[PDB]
Amino acid sequence: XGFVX
Amino acid sequence: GYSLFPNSPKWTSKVVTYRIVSYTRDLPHITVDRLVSKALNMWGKEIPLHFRKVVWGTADIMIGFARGAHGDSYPFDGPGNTLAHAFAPGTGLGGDAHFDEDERWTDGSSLGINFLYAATHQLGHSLGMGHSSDPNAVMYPTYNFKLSQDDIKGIQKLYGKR
Ligand SMILES: [Ca+2]
Ligand SMILES: [Ca+2]
Ligand SMILES: [Zn+2]
Ligand SMILES: [Zn+2]
Repeated sequence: XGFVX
Repeated sequence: GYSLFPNSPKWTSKVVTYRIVSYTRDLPHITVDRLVSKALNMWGKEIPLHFRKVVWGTADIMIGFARGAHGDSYPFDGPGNTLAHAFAPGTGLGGDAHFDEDERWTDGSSLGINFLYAATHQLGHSLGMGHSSDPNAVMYPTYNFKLSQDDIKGIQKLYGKR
């Protein structure tokens, strides 16, 4: 992969 | 061009701590340490943000290699498919950067994903960069280099210029 949480 | 994250999450202190919590058999530990430092400084030289390496406890940016499930809702998936992933700035999982141990990583001297490139991408998300529509950008969504003008414009939009 960018993730929020 | 560049993306941030919704509501522009960012580190709220001028000093951000990072720790490499777990290493890959593919590389010496000190090589992963130096390449992570190099990745952070590629972003850090553009903005009013300093990075501090710690070797114990919980740093802001927790960096490491893992196979399969590793405590977030984003388990790795063995060889191929997902290579790595990283979280927007925030407490806890925020800022953290994970690399799939079921790939091969290189310092450039062997076969593998280029770890400096990959760590610069991931650590971009760790600082609050989303993906770019600009194919020249390190933050372009797909896999010897520098930040693109788009990368620099984005990071300076979020933190201001050094
Ligand atoms: Ca964190
Ligand atoms: Ca994988
Ligand atoms: Zn990404
Ligand atoms: Zn993860």
